[PDB]
Amino acid sequence: MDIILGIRVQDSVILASSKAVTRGISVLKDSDDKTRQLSPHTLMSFAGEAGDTVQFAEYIQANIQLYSIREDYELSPQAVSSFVRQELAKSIRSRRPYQVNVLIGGYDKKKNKPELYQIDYLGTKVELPYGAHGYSGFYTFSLLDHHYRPDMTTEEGLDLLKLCVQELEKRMPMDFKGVIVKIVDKDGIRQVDDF
Amino acid sequence: MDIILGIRVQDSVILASSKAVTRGISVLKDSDDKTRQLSPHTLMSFAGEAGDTVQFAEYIQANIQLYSIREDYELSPQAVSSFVRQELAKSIRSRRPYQVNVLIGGYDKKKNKPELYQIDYLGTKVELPYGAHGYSGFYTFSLLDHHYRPDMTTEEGLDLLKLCVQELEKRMPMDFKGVIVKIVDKDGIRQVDDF
Amino acid sequence: QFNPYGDNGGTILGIAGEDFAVLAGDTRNITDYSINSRYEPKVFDCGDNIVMSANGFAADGDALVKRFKNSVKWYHFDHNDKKLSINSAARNIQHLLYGKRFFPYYVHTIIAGLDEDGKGAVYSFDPVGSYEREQCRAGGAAASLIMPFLDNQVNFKNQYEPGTNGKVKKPLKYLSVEEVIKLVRDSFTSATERHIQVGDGLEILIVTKDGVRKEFYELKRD
Amino acid sequence: TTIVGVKFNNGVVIAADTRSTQGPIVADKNCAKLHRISPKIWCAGAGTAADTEAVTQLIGSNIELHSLYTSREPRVVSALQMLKQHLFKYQGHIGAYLIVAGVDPTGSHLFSIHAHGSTDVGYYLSLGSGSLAAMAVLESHWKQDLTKEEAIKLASDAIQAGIWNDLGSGSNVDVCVMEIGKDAEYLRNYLTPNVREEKQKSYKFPRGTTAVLKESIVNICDIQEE
Amino acid sequence: SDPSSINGGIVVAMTGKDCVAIACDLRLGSQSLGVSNKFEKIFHYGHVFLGITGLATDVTTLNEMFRYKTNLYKLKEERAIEPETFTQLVSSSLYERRFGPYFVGPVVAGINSKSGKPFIAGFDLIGCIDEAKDFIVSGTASDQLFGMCESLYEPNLEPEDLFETISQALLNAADRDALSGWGAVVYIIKKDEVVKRYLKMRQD
Amino acid sequence: TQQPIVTGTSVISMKYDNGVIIAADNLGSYGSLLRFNGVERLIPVGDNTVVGISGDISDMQHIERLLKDLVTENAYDNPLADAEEALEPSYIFEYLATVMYQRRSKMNPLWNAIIVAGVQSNGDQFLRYVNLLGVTYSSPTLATGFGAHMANPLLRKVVDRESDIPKTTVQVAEEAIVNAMRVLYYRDARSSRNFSLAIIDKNTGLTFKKNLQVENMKWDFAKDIKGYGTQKI
Amino acid sequence: TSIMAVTFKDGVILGADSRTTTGAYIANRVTDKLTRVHDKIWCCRSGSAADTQAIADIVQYHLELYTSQYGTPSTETAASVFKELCYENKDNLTAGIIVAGYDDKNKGEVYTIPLGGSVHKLPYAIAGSGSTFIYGYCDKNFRENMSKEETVDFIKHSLSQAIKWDGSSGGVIRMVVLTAAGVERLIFYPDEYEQL
Amino acid sequence: TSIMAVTFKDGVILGADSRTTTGAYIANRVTDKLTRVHDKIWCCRSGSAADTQAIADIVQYHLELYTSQYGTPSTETAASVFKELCYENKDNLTAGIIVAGYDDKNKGEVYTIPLGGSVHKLPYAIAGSGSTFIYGYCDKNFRENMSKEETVDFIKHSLSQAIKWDGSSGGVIRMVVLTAAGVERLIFYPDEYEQL
Amino acid sequence: TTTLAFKFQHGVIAAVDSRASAGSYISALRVNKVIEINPYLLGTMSGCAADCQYWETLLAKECRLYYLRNGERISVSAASKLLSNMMCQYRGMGLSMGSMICGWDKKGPGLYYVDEHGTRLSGNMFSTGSGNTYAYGVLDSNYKWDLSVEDALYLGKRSILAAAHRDAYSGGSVNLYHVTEDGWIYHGNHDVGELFWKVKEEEGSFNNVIG
Ligand SMILES: *[C@@]([C])([C][O])[C@](*)(=O)[C]([C]C1=[C][C]=[C][C]=[C]1)[N]C(=O)[C]([C]C1=[C][N]C2=C1[C]=[C][C]=[C]2)[N]C(=O)[C]([C])[N]C(=O)C1=C([C])C2=C([C]1)[C]=[C][C]=[C]2
Ligand SMILES: [Mg+2]
Ligand SMILES: [Mg+2]
Ligand SMILES: [Mg+2]
Ligand SMILES: [Mg+2]
Repeated sequence: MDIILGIRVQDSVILASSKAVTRGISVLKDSDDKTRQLSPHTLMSFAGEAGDTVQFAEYIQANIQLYSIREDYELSPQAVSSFVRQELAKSIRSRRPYQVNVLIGGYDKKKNKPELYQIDYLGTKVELPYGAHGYSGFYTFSLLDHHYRPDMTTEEGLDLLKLCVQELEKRMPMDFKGVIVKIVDKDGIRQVDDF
Repeated sequence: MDIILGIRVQDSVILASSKAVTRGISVLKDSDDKTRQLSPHTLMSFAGEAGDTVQFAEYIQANIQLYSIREDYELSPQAVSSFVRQELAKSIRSRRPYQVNVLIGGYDKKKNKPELYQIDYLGTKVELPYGAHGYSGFYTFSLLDHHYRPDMTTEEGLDLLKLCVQELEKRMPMDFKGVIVKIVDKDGIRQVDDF
Repeated sequence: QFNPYGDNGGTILGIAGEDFAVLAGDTRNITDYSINSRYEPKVFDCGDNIVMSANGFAADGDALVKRFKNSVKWYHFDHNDKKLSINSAARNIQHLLYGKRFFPYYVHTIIAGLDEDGKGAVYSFDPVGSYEREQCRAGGAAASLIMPFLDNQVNFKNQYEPGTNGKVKKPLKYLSVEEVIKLVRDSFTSATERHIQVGDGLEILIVTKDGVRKEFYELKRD
Repeated sequence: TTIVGVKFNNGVVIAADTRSTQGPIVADKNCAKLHRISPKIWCAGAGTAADTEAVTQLIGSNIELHSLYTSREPRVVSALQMLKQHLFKYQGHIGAYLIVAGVDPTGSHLFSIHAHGSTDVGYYLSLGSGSLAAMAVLESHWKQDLTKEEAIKLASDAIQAGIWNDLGSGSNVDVCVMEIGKDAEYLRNYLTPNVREEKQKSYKFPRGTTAVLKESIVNICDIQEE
Repeated sequence: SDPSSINGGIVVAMTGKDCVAIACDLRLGSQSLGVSNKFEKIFHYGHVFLGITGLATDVTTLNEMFRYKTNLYKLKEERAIEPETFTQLVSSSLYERRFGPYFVGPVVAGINSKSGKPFIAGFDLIGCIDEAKDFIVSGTASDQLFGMCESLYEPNLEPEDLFETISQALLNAADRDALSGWGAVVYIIKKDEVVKRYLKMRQD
Repeated sequence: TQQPIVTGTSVISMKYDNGVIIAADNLGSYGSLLRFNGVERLIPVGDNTVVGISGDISDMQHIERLLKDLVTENAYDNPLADAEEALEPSYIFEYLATVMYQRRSKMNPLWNAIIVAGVQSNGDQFLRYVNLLGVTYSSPTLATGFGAHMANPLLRKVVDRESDIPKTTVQVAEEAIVNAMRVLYYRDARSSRNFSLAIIDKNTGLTFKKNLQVENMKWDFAKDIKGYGTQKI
Repeated sequence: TSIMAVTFKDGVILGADSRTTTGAYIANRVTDKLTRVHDKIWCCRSGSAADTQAIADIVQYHLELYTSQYGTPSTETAASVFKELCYENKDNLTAGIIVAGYDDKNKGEVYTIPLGGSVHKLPYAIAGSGSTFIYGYCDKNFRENMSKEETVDFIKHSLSQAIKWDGSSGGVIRMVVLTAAGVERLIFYPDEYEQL
Repeated sequence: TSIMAVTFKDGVILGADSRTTTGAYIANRVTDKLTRVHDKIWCCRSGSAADTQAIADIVQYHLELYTSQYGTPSTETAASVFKELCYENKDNLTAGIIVAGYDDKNKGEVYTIPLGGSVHKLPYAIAGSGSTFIYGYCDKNFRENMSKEETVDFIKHSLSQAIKWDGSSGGVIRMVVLTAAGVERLIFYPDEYEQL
Repeated sequence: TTTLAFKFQHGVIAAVDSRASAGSYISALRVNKVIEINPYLLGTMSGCAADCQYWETLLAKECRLYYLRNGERISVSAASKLLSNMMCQYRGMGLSMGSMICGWDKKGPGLYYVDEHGTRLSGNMFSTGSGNTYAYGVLDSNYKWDLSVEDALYLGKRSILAAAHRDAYSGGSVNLYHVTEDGWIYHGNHDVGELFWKVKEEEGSFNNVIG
């Protein structure tokens, strides 16, 4: 798929993901949710080749849910991101690699800190205050570099995110049909229904 | 460029043309007018390869303006469309062809009839009640086939055109930044400033 | 580089009647601009009142028919000599063809017989197994020459009743076996004239409740 | 295509089949492959049909003018030289493969010419997709000092070999005999061994079968007086 | 990509008793997209009729060219061009573009005004003439047309019978071709009257 | 997938009233080089079958060994190995046809064209073709490679259809085959003058003729041919 | 193709086979590859038949026009004209020509002009696809100042072996003898040379 | 490379040049291309040196193991093992091998195994890039039942011409004589064979 | 192909065309592009004929086994997933299969789009095939949740007609289905030739075409 954004503020992580799905010359859907909940306080958005994205995300989801049941314990965002990276690094040298780029937004309940991890299909992991995949960063990173503070509130994070989407909507040739925004904090994961 | 539409109603021809211009991954302009007035009652919209479109249109404009001055007389839309077709048919077998598709909307003052001609870069001319170039017709022709009558008013023509643009905006992957709409009738050429 | 495929030409034709069916095919076998044989049977009686033809690359066609004949033999062994119905044969052939989805049998297959209500039946396949029951089907080299003729003369397409001027169609009256055989012979004579890979001989297999009968007719040898 | 050329006692004979194909489809069942360059110089062409016609008409036109200029009857070597120099210049892009035969004041002549501009001499030749089938007949039955009747037989037998065994060849046999001291006799459809049999049925339709929307008279006449 | 199949279309011509018939479909497309259902492919210069299939820009270009050439012929010769002569003109004009050809499949049809003899002819894109007695076919459904014409045709048909035969050949051939159809026209031609009929057909 | 290296050219054959005839030259070509001049490409199997093979010689020698092994294997626990349960032409062909089609299906073909000629138990003539693609066909006359283009037309003038077989004697059939071999020597650049010929008759059995030569050749007319057009001397 | 030209005491002899192929089909089995450009200057042709015929025709024209103006040309002069055509049009030609001629002053001379358009004057020359198989034989058996009968035997035996091993070569063996006495054509059929 | 094996009255002789090239560079000018697989069964190698060495090593192993179980193998048996390796691995090999050996029963025998893996028993055989130039010479000069000295001269003269014309061939001429008397190695240097 | 399917108040409508092509040649005029998996499950077909038939016929085998093991009909969501999982096995091997799995289960009416990439999408409206753009035009401007069974069936029918007209690789006839909680209901085969002229007159549409 097309655009996925992420931003880590004071006390939460916000992920924004486009709604469009295109096959051939036709937009089949304009309300697609490019994300899976891995655990109560860990959300993963994804983008890449058709089919592979959902299959990979669901496969990761199943593995983390299996870990949660076995140990009666939620893995840290760092642990989950490392697990995901290894799977992608394992995948890139396979017969047919999974062409999937992800952002992992999680709230670490132990450290009481939000955490955002950016991982591409090669298995390239980086922890960031804000991130994106594909061409999204080309348009948005200049705004984020300018406006971002680490002590920002969730509401300020959403406003800076709105500015990023507006810039994308102005200067991108593709119509990505807006974004679904989700917030990850100490209380869990919730969706912003009006954006 | 991307999308150009045309529709011939009772007493006028309406041409709608996208406003976007893209270089690389960036939309450089969202207010571009993809059209040239060939004569007081003849308008030509265009779409194709970068640069060639404007050069071709202006070259046609100059030739028709030269004819108008020499004879103190406005050529019929049919005559202009035939001139344009020959230039494109001449061009397709040149060393480097001009990759330009056009719609010619004109009001014939002699016959008191609106006329719409669709001509592609090969020199393929057809007179139509409504027309388009590229992928535009794939989305819009089903609506036009359903709703079009030959006795439609200009206002009904604009409403049917709005429906076509809405369908394009829904099912096209590309953001073409809306359209500039122009009307060609007995009184000449005017632009609809609110669309 | 080695090319595992080839083209042996030929053309086949199946027509379903009310209580009979015919499967016809020319007897010419070719490669490029040469004739291999003027009489090389292409339509086969496979048992259980079923006739079959796999037209295109003969090697793949012979392999398929051989395998289907074998499937009929084992159907009898495994299911108490039960008769293999034409619909059951068709589905079986689908799986034979799709089993080689990634290295296809390069043939157009057609089978003909009688359904379980005694009515005439023709089934048509593509090289990778997609199939359907049909009333009329020409396959092979001159398939595009013959099919429109059959749309016109078997299903009375674009034919209307005089005087009404396009308001009332020609009614779909059934065809006798004598009438069908005429359309088959005229179809192949016409195909032989305008297609270089069609000629030499015509062999028709007619299926009725009484069994399978054969008719042979000469074609132009040029 | 099957074409042949056979020399005999007092002249030369050429022949050809009458099938023209587009791919595996037969476009024309009675094509005329025997072309005239001059009255007593005839050629037959295989390969690109338009090229064999265009190149034959061009050289035939220049040969006619040459004949008028020199007040002499045209020679086969002139046609040959003019053809090969034209074909060579275009480096095989004009796909004309011809057998050229005729009689002139020098004698009887038989040549073959290929698209790139090479020429050959022989007593018997064959060209086209059916050349091998025809040459098998020629190599089996040709001899020195053939009569006119023997050569026509050999030529038409060689064409028949191509008709029956080559899919690119078929239908009828055309012949042209060029004898010294005589007019050339063109025998169109010399053999007709491939007549289509009567159809089992007539497909003449009832009048009114086809649906019609509009009828109109077409004005083919010029603008009228009064 | 293939110029001869971008726009689609078909033309067929037949001879009858003291008459000829030429017919064509009306479709113009851009590959899968149907663009026009009024793109007629038959033109006439005096009493000589010409049908052209193939790349539509060349169809239009050639019509304009032969109109040009037959108009000059008429002014100089002081008479209308005959079918036999026009056939050679078409052949000449196509071969002059031997190494940059018009991607077309022309078909000539007409009756010699002096001899009264019915005449048809076909060409390839490069000029080779096919002078058949029976019928000529051209277009994206040429295979289909060969099959229909070969089976339906019989010699010495009367004008009104010939109409049914050519119409049924065209219609059923077009209905087995994705790139042909969207309407059809049939010209019935006699020595001094020509009738033009638009056929009703399926519009898919 | 391979390419053929050392190759044998045409194999030609036909049916006649009481049996079948088959022939093939003794050349093993290495491209345009006429490298090996003593190669036998007709291989008898018992006294009722001759397999003629064209194409890659290394694959021919492999097939030769398969047939030799087939005879050995048939004799095992078979008291009627030289009588009712002897190898038939139809058994030998079907075996080869199975092998050829299997090998092409593994994309590793035996690069050959094969004609199995013989006479069955009931006296019936057997003549069938198979090649590297597993394609099979039967005809009153059969030929491979150039033979298909030049021999078949000549042989079909003798036996044009099935009904001409009883009317064709062994003398007429052999004559047609020998003439065909001469024509191939005139016109096939990868042919040799030396060839072998085999006759399998239902009465007289298997006659295998070695060291045959093309004779009665016409070359004299060459002396008169001068230049390529205008040259007189 | 198998072609050769050999100088001897009384002049020079040209030799060639008669086979022309289109792949493995023998398009002409009685070809005349020994072509005359002047009375006593002949050439042997190898490579593209279209190219070699077109060249030899042009050379014959040049030497005919030379003769009209300046008298009988030398064999060296003929070779130079061949060379000039082959060299300047090397990109569009595939021609391997042997030039052989007799003067009274220079006697028998042989020039070979391979693919690139270079010229090489030699006692004898061999060319064509079949020449590869007789380099060893010809080197061991050639002598200078042989007799006419010895030279004919040398060419016959040599081309015999070339024909024997090269499938692109065959048919009859044609020869042309160039001496003060005049121009003699010879021919040798398969039954004669195969049994050598 | 220029290699050959010739049968004569008392047995068989193998001959070869000594040049190995990497393009136009002579990587080794004193190569030993005559290789032993058994006491009196030797082979001449042409093609990929890696492939031919690997094959000959495997054959030597098979015949050593054959000998341990069944006694002295025939020359035919040796050739079959070469063939089996060359034929079954034809896709991955580029080997042209001549096999030559002496029995007391069968005397001198020569088998050639070209690229495809076919086997051909012959009176004499030639192979390698330089063999093309001596097909004519060798055919004209070979006789059956020659003497040892006649056979050595035949091989010497033949390879001399192959070396003379083939740039891929050169150096010394090595030979191996296989008779009832035993195994004799010979060598002939440039100054000897060039002047022939 | 052109196929479509959409959810509405009274279930789901499914409509497909009936053409089959082999280049410019129209290979079949009346192929059945809908499969009756069970009395409450339908599957549309677009792409490789062969593929579509094999894998959706196999889906029906697998959906039948679900009923035997669980004693309960399979959901539309689960059925669509089984199919999407079959596609993921032959991932990249060159299959071509676009389909809508339509039906009625415990959650009400269901509709899932599935393609050869293993894509599985839930939604109220879908259209696949070479002519899907033409169908979407009519659907988008006329669709409502409040449609009547009669008006909905007509919309699906008219939408295919639009595509059959313009798309060269769509046509032949229209097959209609209506899925209810008592099962699917076939609403017949409708020739496009006859339907076009009928719709032209009654609706007044296709003014540009002459009839
Ligand atoms: C549209 C017509 C556009 O193709 C539609 O997609 C149909 C779908 C369809 C589904 C089920 C049954 C029939 C048709 N597609 C086709 O017709 C495809 C198009 C196609 C060709 N190559 C290709 C295609 C699609 C995707 C990749 C590659 N056509 C076919 O698959 C051809 C091979 N089918 C036939 O020729 C058939 C014949 C003949 C035949 C069939 C199919 C079924 C029953 C009897 C005969
Ligand atoms: Mg990264
Ligand atoms: Mg024929
Ligand atoms: Mg359509
Ligand atoms: Mg050296």
